[PDB]
Amino acid sequence: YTYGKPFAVMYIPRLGFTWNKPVLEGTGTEVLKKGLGHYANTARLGQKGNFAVAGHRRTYGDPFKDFPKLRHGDEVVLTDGTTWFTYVIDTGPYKTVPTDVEVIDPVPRKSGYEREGRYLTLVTCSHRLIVWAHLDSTQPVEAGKPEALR
Repeated sequence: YTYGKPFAVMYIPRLGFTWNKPVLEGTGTEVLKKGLGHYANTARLGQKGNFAVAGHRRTYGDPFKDFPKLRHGDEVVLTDGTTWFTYVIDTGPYKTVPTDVEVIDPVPRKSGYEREGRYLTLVTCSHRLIVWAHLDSTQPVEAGKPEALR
């Protein structure tokens, strides 16, 4: 993925039917003004590992303003232009310290996962809030939107 450029769009039905945010490569301060940022050392969308994404709560469009509303079972849906990826939240929102970098590792100790999978993590940018999800389904964009976004 090209640094600082959008590569996907995220949808989270819990945060509103019209909530829709670009996901850009990187988590530098300039990237996060434009949208959500993918931690560039973490897995690509859909891949084994942990696809981790940061976003602001109170500045720059406030994409994660209502993060505390997220629940177990809520869907996080992304498109890369070819495939729709539906992730389902298993754990969180969890409050933690900014020093806790472990939360974006491939199998995070605090996620509850005890094995390799295809995970996603959302992070808010002086505590952080975290949710962890796993990949539930995929379908082609050529076939239409997934259930969750109708």
